[PDB]
Amino acid sequence: PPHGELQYLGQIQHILRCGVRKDDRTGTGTLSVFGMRARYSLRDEFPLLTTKRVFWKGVLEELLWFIKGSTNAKELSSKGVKIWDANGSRDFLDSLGFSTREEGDLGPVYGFQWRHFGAEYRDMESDYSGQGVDQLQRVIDTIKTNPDDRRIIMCAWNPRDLPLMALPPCHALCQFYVVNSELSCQLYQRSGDMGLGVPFNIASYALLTYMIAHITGLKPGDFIHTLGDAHIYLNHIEPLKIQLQREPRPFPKLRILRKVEKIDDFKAEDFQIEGYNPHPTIKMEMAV
Amino acid sequence: RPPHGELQYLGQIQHILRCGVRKDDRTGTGTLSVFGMRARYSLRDEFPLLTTKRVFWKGVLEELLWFIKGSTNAKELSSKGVKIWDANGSRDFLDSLGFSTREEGDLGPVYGFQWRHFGAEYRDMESDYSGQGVDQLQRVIDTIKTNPDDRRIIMCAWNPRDLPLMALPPCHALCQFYVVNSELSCQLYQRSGDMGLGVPFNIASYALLTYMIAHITGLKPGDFIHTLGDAHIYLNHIEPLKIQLQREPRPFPKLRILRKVEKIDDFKAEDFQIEGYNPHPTIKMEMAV
Ligand SMILES: Nc1nc2c(c(=O)[nH]1)N(C=O)[C@@H](CNc1ccc(C(=O)N[C@@H](CCC(=O)O)C(=O)O)cc1)CN2
Ligand SMILES: Nc1nc2c(c(=O)[nH]1)N(C=O)[C@@H](CNc1ccc(C(=O)N[C@@H](CCC(=O)O)C(=O)O)cc1)CN2
Ligand SMILES: [Cl-]
Ligand SMILES: [Cl-]
Ligand SMILES: [Cl-]
Repeated sequence: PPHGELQYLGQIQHILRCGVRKDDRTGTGTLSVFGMRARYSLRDEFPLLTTKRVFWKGVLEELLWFIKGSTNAKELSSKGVKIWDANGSRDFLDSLGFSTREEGDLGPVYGFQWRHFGAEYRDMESDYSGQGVDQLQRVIDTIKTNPDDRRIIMCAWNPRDLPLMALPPCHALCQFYVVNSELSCQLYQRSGDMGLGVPFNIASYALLTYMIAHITGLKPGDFIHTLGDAHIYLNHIEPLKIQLQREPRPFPKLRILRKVEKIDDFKAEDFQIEGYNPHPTIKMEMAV
Repeated sequence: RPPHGELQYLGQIQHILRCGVRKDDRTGTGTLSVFGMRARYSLRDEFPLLTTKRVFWKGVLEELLWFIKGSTNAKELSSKGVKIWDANGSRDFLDSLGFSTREEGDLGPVYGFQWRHFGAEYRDMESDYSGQGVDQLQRVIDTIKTNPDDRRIIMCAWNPRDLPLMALPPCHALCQFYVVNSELSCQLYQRSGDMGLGVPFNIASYALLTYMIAHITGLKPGDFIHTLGDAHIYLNHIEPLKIQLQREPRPFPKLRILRKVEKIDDFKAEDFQIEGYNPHPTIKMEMAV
């Protein structure tokens, strides 16, 4: 087979050549296309992109915090991972009109929705225990008890909650599906920062599928990535033109280091990325 | 060449017949299934109503107008001559899900409810929901009118809080609009596709919805992109589909809107005309209740 990384590089090239120029909320400007699809195998490989060093600590800390149910950027920041920080700052918060919120309180984003869909948000500090729908645990429970079920969904798109989010979910909705003894996942990504977010988001969902496969006794299958609004910010064009000239090296493997029973017990130290040989880091700026 | 138009649907069928996995399902029918497919249907001077069989267009049109009104009552649809929801609202079905105290035809907070009242507290199918919840459809329209650059133009029917009250959770789960070159496109995330019966309706339906929104926003329809999660043929569809896969698609019909409409709720059935529709004969297929 060809390297799966070529799909992503394919997507980049496609946007650079035929994407429309639009204005955007962030002021940066973008090139954008609508409606793309890639399929990354998870069978004895893991799609951490190799044409640039991806911040793997970032992906892994990020997801654990999602699982944790946290909406507090500083709880992520404590770990070495400054990715959510700008969306959670005094400045940004004030520019959305959220003058009462504390520094780092992103609103009812991913963690809250994955774990407590439907609950009344208050602040990142509240104890939301027992409240809302625990979509994640229900996914796991469905995979174990009725793997043939056609409703195995986790949705972060909460239209009621939209007005309180520092930012509405880019990765809006996933579906898992079991065939033979393999667990697959399809992500519907309504909005894809192709330069910065998407490398993270791909690894993020591949890693989630690995975790759920581990605790359900399934083997991981495919991660299918459906994009809606896929954009390159203009300050990413030159950076990605550098990236486009690199040859993918073989994807690494993800190793899980102990039998873990419940999604909540996973710790950063339970994972090891083996045989990851990326090209150098390419600094790209985050559009705020 | 890679397939285009109806050929995508036909090839989707062939792939499930030759490739899908045999599973038992909630209906007891059995299915063949496959996970994660995609098709792109042009809406430019063509309307994707399948020609390899006669699709019940009035069904499609009457089902979408019912969605838009925000009805959750099978009988309001049934009374228009369109029976496709009756089985999912019958006494027996409702009871089998434990809804004994609920009136026949009360589907719960399904599609129409979520589009125009997302997050409101569902009472019964009879309640006035005038001005409660999030009106997603109206929000779609207005953001298209005023900020086409917005990468958050989304109508989502998937409501985890409301699932336990639904006759059936949404098969067409979420949709997103996109605007380029004064053209309106729409991607649909269909978590569950009944490939022989519902999927022909769904395509026609999203394409319909896109024509109406294009029409009220001063845009021209572009593309309908169809993303399938779980895609499945019911076993007792297999022989009927074998007739269908024998036939050559004919060119798609055109859809004409008959008058200048300003508001979404203003559309009536009389406003649409399908022109040059030329299907091979209806192929009947039993529904999986
Ligand atoms: N513009 C934008 N904002 C967003 C997202 C996004 O994808 N794009 N997100 C949705 O995903 C969240 C943030 N995700 C992010 C993922 C990676 C990086 C980033 O700066 N990547 C660098 C830095 C790595 C490091 O910190 O050492 C890199 O990989 O080069 C930033 C945000 C919320 N806000
Ligand atoms: N099994 C099943 N249940 C479902 C759906 C579905 O697609 N399949 N739906 C999600 O979409 C909803 C109803 N949609 C339907 C659309 C068409 C037909 C059907 O029987 N089609 C016949 C109609 C013929 C006629 O009425 O004249 C046909 O097209 O031959 C049934 C349900 C609710 N539950
Ligand atoms: Cl609650
Ligand atoms: Cl480096
Ligand atoms: Cl012919």
